[PDB]
Amino acid sequence: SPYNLAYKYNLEYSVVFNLVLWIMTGLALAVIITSYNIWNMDPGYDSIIYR
Amino acid sequence: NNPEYSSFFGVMGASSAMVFSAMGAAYGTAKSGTGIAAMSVMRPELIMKSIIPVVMAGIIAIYGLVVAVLIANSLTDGITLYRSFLQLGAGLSVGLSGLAAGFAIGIVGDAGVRGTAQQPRLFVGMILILIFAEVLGLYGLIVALILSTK
Amino acid sequence: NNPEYSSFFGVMGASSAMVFSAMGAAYGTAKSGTGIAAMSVMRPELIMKSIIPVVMAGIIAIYGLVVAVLIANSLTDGITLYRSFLQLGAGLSVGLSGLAAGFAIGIVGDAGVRGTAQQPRLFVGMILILIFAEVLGLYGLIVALILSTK
Amino acid sequence: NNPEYSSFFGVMGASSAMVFSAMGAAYGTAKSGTGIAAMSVMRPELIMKSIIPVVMAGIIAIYGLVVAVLIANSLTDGITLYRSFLQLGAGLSVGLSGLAAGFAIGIVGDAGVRGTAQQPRLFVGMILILIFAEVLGLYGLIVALILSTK
Amino acid sequence: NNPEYSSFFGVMGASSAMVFSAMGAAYGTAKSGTGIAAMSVMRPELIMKSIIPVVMAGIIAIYGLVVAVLIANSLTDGITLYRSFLQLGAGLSVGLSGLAAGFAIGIVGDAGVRGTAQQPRLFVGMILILIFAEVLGLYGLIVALILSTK
Amino acid sequence: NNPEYSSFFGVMGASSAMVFSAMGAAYGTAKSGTGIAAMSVMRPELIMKSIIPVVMAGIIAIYGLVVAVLIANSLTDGITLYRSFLQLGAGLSVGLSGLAAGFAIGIVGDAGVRGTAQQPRLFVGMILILIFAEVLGLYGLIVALILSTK
Amino acid sequence: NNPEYSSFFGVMGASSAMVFSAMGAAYGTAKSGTGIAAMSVMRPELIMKSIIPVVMAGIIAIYGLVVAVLIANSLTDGITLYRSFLQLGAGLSVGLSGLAAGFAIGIVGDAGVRGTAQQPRLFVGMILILIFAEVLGLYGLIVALILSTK
Amino acid sequence: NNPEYSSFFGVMGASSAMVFSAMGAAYGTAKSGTGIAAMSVMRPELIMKSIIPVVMAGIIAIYGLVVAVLIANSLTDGITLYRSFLQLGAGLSVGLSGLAAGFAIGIVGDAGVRGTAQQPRLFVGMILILIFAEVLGLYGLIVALILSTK
Amino acid sequence: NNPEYSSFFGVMGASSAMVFSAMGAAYGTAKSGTGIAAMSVMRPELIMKSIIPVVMAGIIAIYGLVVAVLIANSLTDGITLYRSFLQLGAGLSVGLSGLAAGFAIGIVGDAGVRGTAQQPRLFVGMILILIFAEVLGLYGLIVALILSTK
Amino acid sequence: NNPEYSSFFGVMGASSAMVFSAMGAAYGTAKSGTGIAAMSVMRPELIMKSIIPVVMAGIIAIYGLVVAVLIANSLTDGITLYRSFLQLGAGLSVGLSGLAAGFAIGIVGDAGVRGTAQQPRLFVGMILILIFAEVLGLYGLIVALILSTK
Amino acid sequence: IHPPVSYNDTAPRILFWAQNFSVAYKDEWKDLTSLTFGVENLNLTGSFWNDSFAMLSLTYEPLFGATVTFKFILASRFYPVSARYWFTMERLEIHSNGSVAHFNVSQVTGPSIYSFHCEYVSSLSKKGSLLVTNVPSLWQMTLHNFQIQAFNVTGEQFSYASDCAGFFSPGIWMGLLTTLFMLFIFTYGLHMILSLKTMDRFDD
Amino acid sequence: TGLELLYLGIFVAFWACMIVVGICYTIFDLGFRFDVAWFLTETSPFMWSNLGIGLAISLSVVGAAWGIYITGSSIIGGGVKAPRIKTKNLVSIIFCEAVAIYGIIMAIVISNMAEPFSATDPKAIGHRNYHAGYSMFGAGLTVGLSNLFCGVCVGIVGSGAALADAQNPSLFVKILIVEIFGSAIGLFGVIVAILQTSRVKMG
Repeated sequence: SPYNLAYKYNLEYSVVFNLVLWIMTGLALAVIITSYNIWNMDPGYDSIIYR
Repeated sequence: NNPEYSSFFGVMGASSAMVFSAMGAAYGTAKSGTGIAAMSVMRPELIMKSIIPVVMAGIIAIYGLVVAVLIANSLTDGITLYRSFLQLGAGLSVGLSGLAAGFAIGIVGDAGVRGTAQQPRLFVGMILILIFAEVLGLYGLIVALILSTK
Repeated sequence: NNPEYSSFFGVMGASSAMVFSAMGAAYGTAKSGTGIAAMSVMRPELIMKSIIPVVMAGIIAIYGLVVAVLIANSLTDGITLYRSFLQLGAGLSVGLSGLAAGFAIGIVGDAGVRGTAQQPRLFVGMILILIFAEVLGLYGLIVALILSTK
Repeated sequence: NNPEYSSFFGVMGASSAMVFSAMGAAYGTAKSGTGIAAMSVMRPELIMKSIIPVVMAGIIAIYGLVVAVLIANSLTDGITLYRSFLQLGAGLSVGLSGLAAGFAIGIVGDAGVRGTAQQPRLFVGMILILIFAEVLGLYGLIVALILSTK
Repeated sequence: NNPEYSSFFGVMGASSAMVFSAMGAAYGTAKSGTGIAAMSVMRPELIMKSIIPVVMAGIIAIYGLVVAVLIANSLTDGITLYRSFLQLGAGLSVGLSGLAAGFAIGIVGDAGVRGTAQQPRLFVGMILILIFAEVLGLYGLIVALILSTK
Repeated sequence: NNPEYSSFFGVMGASSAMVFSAMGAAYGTAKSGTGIAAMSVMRPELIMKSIIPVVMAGIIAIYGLVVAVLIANSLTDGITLYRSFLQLGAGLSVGLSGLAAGFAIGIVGDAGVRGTAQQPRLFVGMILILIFAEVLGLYGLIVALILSTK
Repeated sequence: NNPEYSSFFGVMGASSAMVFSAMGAAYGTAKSGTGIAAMSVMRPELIMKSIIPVVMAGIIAIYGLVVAVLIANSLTDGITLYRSFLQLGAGLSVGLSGLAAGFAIGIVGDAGVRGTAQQPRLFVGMILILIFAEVLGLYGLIVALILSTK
Repeated sequence: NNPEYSSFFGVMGASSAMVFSAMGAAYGTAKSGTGIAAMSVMRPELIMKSIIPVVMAGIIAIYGLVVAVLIANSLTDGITLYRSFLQLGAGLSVGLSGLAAGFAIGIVGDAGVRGTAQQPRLFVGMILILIFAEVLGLYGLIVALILSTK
Repeated sequence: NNPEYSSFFGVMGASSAMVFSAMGAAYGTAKSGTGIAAMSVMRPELIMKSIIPVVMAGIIAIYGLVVAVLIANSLTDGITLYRSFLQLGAGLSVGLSGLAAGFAIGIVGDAGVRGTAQQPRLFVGMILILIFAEVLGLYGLIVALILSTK
Repeated sequence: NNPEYSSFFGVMGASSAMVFSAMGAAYGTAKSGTGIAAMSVMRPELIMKSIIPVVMAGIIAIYGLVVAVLIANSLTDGITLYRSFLQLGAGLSVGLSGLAAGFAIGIVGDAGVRGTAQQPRLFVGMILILIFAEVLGLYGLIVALILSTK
Repeated sequence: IHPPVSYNDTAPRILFWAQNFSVAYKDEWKDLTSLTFGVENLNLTGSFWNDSFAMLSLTYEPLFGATVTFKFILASRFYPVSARYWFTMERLEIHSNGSVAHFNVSQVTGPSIYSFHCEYVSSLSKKGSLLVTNVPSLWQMTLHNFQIQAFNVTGEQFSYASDCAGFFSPGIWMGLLTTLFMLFIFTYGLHMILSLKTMDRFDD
Repeated sequence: TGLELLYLGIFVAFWACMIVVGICYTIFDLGFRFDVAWFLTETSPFMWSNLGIGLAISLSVVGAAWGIYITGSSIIGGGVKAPRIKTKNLVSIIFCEAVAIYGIIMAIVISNMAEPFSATDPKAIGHRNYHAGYSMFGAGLTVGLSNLFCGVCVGIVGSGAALADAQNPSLFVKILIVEIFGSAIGLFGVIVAILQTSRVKMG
């Protein structure tokens, strides 16, 4: 741009940044932990593995 | 007029209403489904009774869809941040309460169905426990309908 | 004058009130329902007597629902951060306390019901101990009702 | 008018729609396939029935593909930020719902096919449970279509 | 004058007081009730002596309740950061102390109930150890009352 | 005009298209190889037939390579962020979908060979199960080709 | 003029090419060494055939070196940020593709060697499996040259 | 002219060149020594031939020393930043390649010694296998020299 | 001229020189002392010889001390930032290389004591392996002296 | 004058000097007293010899305390950043080196007393190896005096 | 695109730009933007610069029916702490028909090699209240997309701009330290709770 | 295993992200931002202080609480076959509570020091107030963590003593000395925290 004007961040961009980060973190952790749980859960069908 | 990023929170709400309810319903369906598979070998007749856990896990996924669609139909470019954050809260409220419901359904449906394999009289007790699990999705839904109709 | 984004903490309150109470209720229900199903194979006559831990778990989710609805009806566009934080603290308080009560209900329900299968006299003690568990939901609810009305 | 650093979210939608659906189809496939392989040793005639969970895993991948390609056809240079987030939310919503469905299909497909080795009647219950698992992917697609066209 | 964020810390205080005390008391209750369940099979008469750690854990929840209510009644919009951080400190102080005291009560109950069941002479010894565990809870209460009135 | 770093996201696409596809093909090869190695001791007649999952692991690596090269040949200093992000999305879309296919191929490639050595009839059904794995890479590739172009 | 930080990403390229390829070659060698050593006792004559997976793990480190050299020989203080990201891409591409190839080569070059002493006919099969491993490093090299030269 | 932090990446290079190489050599030594100690119980004579992995671990720390010294002797306050990133790349490229080498030297230098105890003929094989581990450190050194002297 | 913050790095160097060396010498001591104690019951006469690993771990603590003292005596109220970085690098480079030698002396000392107890011929060879551990600390000292004095 | 926050690093120095030393001395005392108690049941006569590791652990707490006192009586609001960092470094050096010395004291103070329970000749050896632990606390102290008095 | 205000002495020494510049007196607002930026006729009477200090004087004839003048006031200082020449706009002054008013700007600061920018510099809380006032005022000011440099200028273009408060804030940091601390306690508490267990057997 | 791995993942990711940021703001020359100065100055001294006070209590209470049940569990379990244990070996619990006492002592002393500034500019807040808030945090942290470790050690060793008594009564009197060496660590935490507190004033 002709005068090297700034990137034009908003006021409270730090609020927005933290909201996006911590919400995306909390969303991702809840997905990841639930995914890890259902991935590693035990179906316990041993009565068939023996036969 | 209203700020940029407006829809992002409400969009995460719509997704969350679906995804966490689907994760709940998936765990519910998965865990209880394995108990049905195990039980069926001992009890040929009880298969069509023992599905009710899995039906209610489907209901949790429907509760997620109900809110997710209601949020999605309510989104716009010019949306006030107020409704966008309310829609996030809504989608988490149904989604994670439905997760809680579906997790409970999975366990109680598995244990109930394996119990009915040994003693079929347990079925009435299992249904009552399942109602007390399923209603967690209804409570999440109630709050989410408020936080999306307001 | 009030800042932008201000509803976020309050609706996180509303969602958390419901969600964490539903998770507490889910764990409570899951472990209780497991212990009930295992017990009931030996003792079908105790089925209806032994549902109470699951009822208390439903009550924990209802305490979350109460606070969640009271926040959801008091949220407004451009709300003060003061009410928004009060609603956050209220919803966190009941929600996270409802987790605690849920674990106590689940553990005491599971152990209590399977001990009761061997010895009926445990039932009286179990119920009293479950009152000492369930009341944590009321304590969370009390603080949450106070906070959300300041 | 529209800022850059903005088409990124819809692109992440397109990726995520495919990727989490592929993960769903993968866990679905890997679990069920191990079940089929183990089962087949004693019951080869059940293979052509027992493949169905692996076919259902394909449907999740197709749902993800459809949304991903739909988003890809909907992307543009200088896209309106509102639509970019909607496409993110759609792609996550189908993708992670397809993951949930994937896990459910994999677990119930495995346990179902294994149990079917001892109980041919379980095939009926298994198909019902597979419908109740797979429909989570369909629900994810439904909201994702809505969001992709809002 | 005072920042619009100022009241947020005292809110988190009131939350933490109730939550971390509920968590500690829940764990204390869960352990103790599990011990009662096991003990009662051999010593069904001993329940109403052995319940002491359960009520003591409930009293740790009450210690957090007292502080939480006191903070909650002490909150306002125009609050100084000074009063807000005093209230936060009170909340954390009773809260983590309530975890600790409730945890010691639980473990000591789980032991002491079983020890008494095999050896009646231990009953008073258990109660003494539990009184010390409760006094740790008093120290968390006492600081929290001091800071909340400062 | 574009940022100096505009080509970064595009090259990270090209990298991801190769890297995650290689990880996919690696896991797919590793599990398949151990399976072949374990069973070939008992059934050396099967060795040439047993290779197929490894071949499909190669196909996933090739799908990665194709997108990586298409991105890399499309990439330049002067690239607009729209095309750069699209190439990131493409590179992830194949790359992680190929990894999903690589997890799938690997598990089925082990279990399938184990069954086939005990029961040669599995060899037909095994290949079908593997086709339903490998197609995940192809779906990721389809999206990635689209996003790599426009 | 070009940003003075730009050479950082270029050296991260050369390093990653070497480092990750060495990590692959290490794990390929380590697993193969355990295999060859554990195998040797029963069939000592097999060592001169059984070294070959180690040579392939060596080749992975060579592919890293070829890229790392070509990057390092191309750097300059004035380097355009575009070329520097290409070099990071090339470095990660070969390096992590080599790591992937080394995971395959390790797992195969263990299990295949331990199979081969039980059944010598496996040896040609192990070679064929390993071709489909070592080629991942080559795909990494192919992309890495295509990036770093353009 | 040059940035104040410019030398930081140079000295972290020199440190990294040593540290990771020492970690590599340490692990290589530790593993090999443990094996040697264990084998010597029934093998008082093999000890002097068995130390060979330990020495091959030692040279990795020396390769680190070469680069670490080379970098250190070419540091100055006025360093051009580009020289510092070259030096960082060198120090990591030897440091971590030596780490990888040390892992391979360790696992080989255990298993190979054990196998040689069981069967003296393995010795030559173990020599060759160990070369393909130690050469990683050499490749680390080659690029680290090219970088530091560019 | 120089930044008042700038002595922070050199001080972290002086600290690191001791601390990580101490962590090393401690671990090496701790492991060896456990071994000596578990050996002594059978072979008390070996103590006066089998102590050597602890002495070598002591040498690592000395290598730390040397550099820590050297850095500290070289600090000044307005230190040149370049000199402060040199000291940081010295500090890590001895400190962590001493950690690595501490690990190595630890593992070798513990295993090599058991080996000596079961075959006394080992002790003369163990010393060589222990020197090959301990010298890593010395190479870290060489570089650390070079950096501090450069 | 100096910057306002300047004293914070020195405050963290006095705390680190004490806290990490407390962690060390506590762990040392715990492992030692555990080893004493377990020995003492078999060999009641040996406590007055076997107490020494506990005393040495206390000496680590003294090494923390002395530095912490020296820092605490040196601290002021007027402190220059340079002396504030020196106090930090000292506190970490004694505190963490003390922790390392406490770890070694704890490991040997256990294993050595257990050995001595079986074989009294160990006592001289155990003291020698324990001196080479406690002295790391002294080396920590030496660096901490040198820094904190600069 | 509006051209910056520039103060020149052999070369440009101060550069100033905004998307909007506006003021009020007795809370009656006026727009100065088109009366200021790109206006070659703009009166800069009493504008001054030195390597230590800058006074960007801006003067106008019609505002509130009278001659009105603004001073934007800045300093450069070496700080031994960081060892850089920092800068700040510490204050604004308004010189009226017969009186002076001022604003304690404060947050406008950076290293002298970088310009500073903000979405708003204003007295209004909806726009951050950066114009701190220790007294009641009839005046108000707002700059939208404010950008300034007053030291180390080169050419009629800004150097790179430091943000005001883009990535984090004081209330956020204090909030996080508290939050992360209680989340650590919650993890500890929840870890013990997830560690609860029940029997699988009972006595005879 | 799994629940630790989830936490470990967050822990490693946190430090990995700080390394990425530390490099990023350095290489892009943005390293004038994240100067620790503004963090350690725009934070309120009252935040640091109140965390300090609450740490002093609560960490002491945690150390004491572990202290209590670790010995108590052994008192009970040995007590089944040796009921004599309970009355005398309870002194370990008394020392665990003494670690809590050390907490509440130091916390109450710290709690007298803080007073309002009537200021928000860092220069109007001034060095004494910052130095106090930090010193108070340091003191409360010092006693808190020192007591945390002290109490756990006392609980461990006191459990050992109780299980020694279960085999021979005479062992208790002899072994009990180690509880002093444990308890002393908490006192040392107090001593340092007093000295860190000793120069403070606020307002």
